[PDB]
Amino acid sequence: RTLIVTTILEEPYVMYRKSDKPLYGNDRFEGYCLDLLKELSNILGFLYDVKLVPDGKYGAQNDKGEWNGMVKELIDHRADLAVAPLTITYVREKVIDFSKPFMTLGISILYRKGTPIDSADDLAKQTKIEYGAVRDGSTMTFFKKSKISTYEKMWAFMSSRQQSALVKNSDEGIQRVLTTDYALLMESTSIEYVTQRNCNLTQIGGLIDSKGYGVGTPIGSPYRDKITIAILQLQEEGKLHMMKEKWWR
Amino acid sequence: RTLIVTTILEEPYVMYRKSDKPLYGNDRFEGYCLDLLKELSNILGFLYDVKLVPDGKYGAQNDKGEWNGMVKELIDHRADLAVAPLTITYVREKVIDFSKPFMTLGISILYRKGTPIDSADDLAKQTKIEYGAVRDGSTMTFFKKSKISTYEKMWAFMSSRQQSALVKNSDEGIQRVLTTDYALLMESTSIEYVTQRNCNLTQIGGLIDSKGYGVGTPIGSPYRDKITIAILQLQEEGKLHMMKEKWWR
Ligand SMILES: O=C(Nn1c(=O)c(=O)[nH]c2cc(C(F)(F)F)c(-n3ccnc3)cc21)c1ccccc1
Ligand SMILES: O=C(Nn1c(=O)c(=O)[nH]c2cc(C(F)(F)F)c(-n3ccnc3)cc21)c1ccccc1
Ligand SMILES: [Cl-]
Ligand SMILES: [Cl-]
Ligand SMILES: [Cl-]
Ligand SMILES: [Cl-]
Repeated sequence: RTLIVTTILEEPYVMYRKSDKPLYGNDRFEGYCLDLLKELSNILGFLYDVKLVPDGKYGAQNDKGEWNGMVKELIDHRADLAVAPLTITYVREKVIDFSKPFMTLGISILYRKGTPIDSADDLAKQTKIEYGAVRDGSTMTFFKKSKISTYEKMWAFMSSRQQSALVKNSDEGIQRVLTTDYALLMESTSIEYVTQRNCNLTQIGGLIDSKGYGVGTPIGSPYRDKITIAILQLQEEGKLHMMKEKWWR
Repeated sequence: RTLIVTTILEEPYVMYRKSDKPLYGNDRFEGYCLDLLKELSNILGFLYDVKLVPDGKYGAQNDKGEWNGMVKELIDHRADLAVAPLTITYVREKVIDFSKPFMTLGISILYRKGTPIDSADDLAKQTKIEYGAVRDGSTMTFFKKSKISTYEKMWAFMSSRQQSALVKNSDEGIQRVLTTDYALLMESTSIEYVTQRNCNLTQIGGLIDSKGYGVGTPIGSPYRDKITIAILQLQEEGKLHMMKEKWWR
């Protein structure tokens, strides 16, 4: 009766709820994805038990093609739904089902307000403002693997000089953006979380490498179609915009 | 054997191929969506016959809930696939199947280069630069129906003064952007088509009202899952970026 929902700690999607005493059950967690799960549970009518993915991974394959993370939990039917910022990808779609994306995003540019900079075309042709991405992240992985000429060029730059233009994590990247003449390339959702808290920062340009976060289910699940419908229903009603503004403002 | 593909004339997705003699068959058409259909046909292995939607409509319901356009062709099994910029929506998803989006887009701002303007927040609080959208378009329909406070405010403005801030079509809107102090709100894809041909113009800010174009199929079609996989395959390989750059540059 009670569906098992696998998820992953990820701000502001899933966070431990702050409390003065140890909490139990789903009340331990809060965030955008917990609110989304509550709406889904009230549209389709189901009880749910949230369980963090034991290895804290989204889901990738090792050298032998063995899966891990939330994808493996669905593949092995240890979870009925994955309600998380789980990216819809070619390799994953072949082993699990995805709903239509509840959130769409891409690579954009975090930078200061009031600067001539205005696009990815402009950053690629100057060498004064140091620009890069989080080392070993999805954004960096995109630029490194890209066959698109212009993105190969931006990768050559940010990976030059011992890769000094890169940063270890988003936080260190953020602090580098505020403290020095540095422009960060990362997810538009993450940037939007930054611009709301650092009013001296903005988003420059549009999106590269579009993608979406969807709810994952085991292949053959009856909930895939149901959840897709509910997500689009919520989107049409503006409720997803409400949820996002709540946890990002 | 030969699948029937319903589509719709829409630049640069589907266009009549220019010729000095009358053309026949699929060679009459060209564009992004024809190239996408050719890739799909070579990944999944099928023959196709392109047929323009007889009423030239994407697909909406009349007062009695009766469907038209490409959706009706799929509902009535007069077409096997709809390969077109067909928007994934709640009402449509209930009567047809959609693949994962082959292109994602939203509302953005077309405007001049080198201006203090930098976001939808900035346009909403000034009354000097006249800004609006194409009358009776999806962008206008979004602002008019929105319950989000800030978008209600921008709608009140652009629909004030006998709605003078609005334009009849995109072309007239474009020419208004080049000739006067005017900022246009419309689809990010359409704006991207503009910035490539009017180098004195740029895209301001991010996306509002995210959505995606998907391939439509009749409910219960075996091609939905196949096409989703193929689209993601093409996306991962960078080929969709190649196709878009071809027809937009
Ligand atoms: O784990 C990887 N990526 N990844 C997924 O695969 C996924 O499904 N959802 C993800 C959601 C988020 C976010 F938090 F933004 F919601 C972030 N992320 C974390 C910090 N900046 C962004 C990363 C995701 C990964 C790591 C290294 C190289 C390639 C991929
Ligand atoms: O027909 C309507 N919308 N609409 C769809 O419903 C659809 O599925 N695909 C669409 C694709 C395009 C584009 F060309 F951009 F690819 C455009 N469009 C045309 C000009 N500017 C944008 C409009 C689409 C419509 C008309 C009035 C009010 C509400 C909706
Ligand atoms: Cl295991
Ligand atoms: Cl990712
Ligand atoms: Cl009919
Ligand atoms: Cl639309």
